[PDB]
Amino acid sequence: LHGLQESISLLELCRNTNRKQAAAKFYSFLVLKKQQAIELTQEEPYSDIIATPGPRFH
Amino acid sequence: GFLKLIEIENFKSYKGRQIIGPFQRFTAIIGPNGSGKSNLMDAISFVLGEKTSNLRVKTLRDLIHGAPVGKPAANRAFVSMVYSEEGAEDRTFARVIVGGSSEYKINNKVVQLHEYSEELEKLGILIKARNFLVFQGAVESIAMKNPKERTALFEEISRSGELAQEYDKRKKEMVKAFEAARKRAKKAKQAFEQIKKERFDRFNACFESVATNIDEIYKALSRNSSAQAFLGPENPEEPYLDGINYNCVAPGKRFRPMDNLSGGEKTVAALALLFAIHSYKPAPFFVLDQIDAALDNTNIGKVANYIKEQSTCNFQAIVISLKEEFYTKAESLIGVYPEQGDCVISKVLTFDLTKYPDAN
Ligand SMILES: Nc1ncnc2c1ncn2[C@@H]1O[C@H](COP(=O)(O)OP(=O)(O)OP(O)(O)=S)[C@@H](O)[C@H]1O
Ligand SMILES: [Mg+2]
Repeated sequence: LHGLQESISLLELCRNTNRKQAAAKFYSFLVLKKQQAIELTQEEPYSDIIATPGPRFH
Repeated sequence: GFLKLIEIENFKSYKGRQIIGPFQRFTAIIGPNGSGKSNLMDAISFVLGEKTSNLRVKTLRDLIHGAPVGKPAANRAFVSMVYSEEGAEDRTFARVIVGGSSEYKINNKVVQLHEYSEELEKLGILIKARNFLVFQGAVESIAMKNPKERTALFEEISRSGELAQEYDKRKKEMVKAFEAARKRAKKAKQAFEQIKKERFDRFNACFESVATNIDEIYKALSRNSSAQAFLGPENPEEPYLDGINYNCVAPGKRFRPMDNLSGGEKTVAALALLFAIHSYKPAPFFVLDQIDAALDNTNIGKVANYIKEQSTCNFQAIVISLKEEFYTKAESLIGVYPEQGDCVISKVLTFDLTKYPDAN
């Protein structure tokens, strides 16, 4: 989140990572949306997931 | 074949219309606790025809999003699944809540629950046995079960118990039981033995299959060919009286009952017993709610790898998991997240794991 601060690509944050590091980033999108710190969008299944800053700011 | 995808509208915490999946051979549902991971398993078994009593609500309308607040979001909620099979084209099963009624469809051909079921029944899906699912905490409930509890566990699934008390009333009729009395005592024997076999067979139709598979399963879970499991009854004549002992040899260890194993070993045998139960009349897909909560650091990878292998061989694996060690062996993640509302609002994201390399 801290480094993450305008929109964000999950598949770019996961450029060059392994499974455990990419699953970690994904799982963190869930918690950040939960914590309102972001909104997010996904066009179709298994497409890039896209985060714009959320009602509880950076 | 496999559950290709899930479509839901206003079911429990899932507000609005959403697509869930599509699913692959090994898919893991993850998300923060309490965001509606289990509810997704409810939606599956709802659409496979589960009784309102076994979906954690009192009345059918309580399944509709917002009923816990008195504010149901609609009069109409539904779940549908696309079942995919090699050589066949996709078929669609859907269950709809309309006011107080359930309405069922197959490719929009409306049917009654009976016809809905027997079509799912020929795909390998028994809403009566619930062969397609494993409820949160099942493993550790198994791991603690004693031989008489184990017998009871086989009796209910095999339907052995339904005849268990018409057996008790005719054994009671025989303990109490000048030549007109010899001939009625002959009807007692016939009436009892007839029930002794009905129950015997129901129990054994089920228990005998689980007993021959448990060993090969215990070997695969262990990832060691020096493992052995044994399941047999204390009453081979009348198994449904005494208990079911359960003997195992853990790798590099001594032969002993399952109860005396260490916690880490107990759970592994409990999984073996579990998979051997679902080895009897098996479902095309297998749904596990947080099976990995029991697991510890050692064996977490061992069952993750056993499921990863069974997903490409024996059944589709749809697993709810809370431990990155287990769910990062999946092909894909369905991440559940919550929105803020009067009640909880669930929504899913889909992540491909195959695009990245395994860990060092
Ligand atoms: N008809 C409904 N409308 C809205 N919310 C509901 C409805 N039915 C149940 N819920 C809520 O769904 C929320 C999530 O329930 P579950 O899916 O069982 O949670 P969970 O993710 O499995 O939690 P764990 O097992 O503790 S990690 C619950 O808190 C319910 O209050
Ligand atoms: Mg749950």
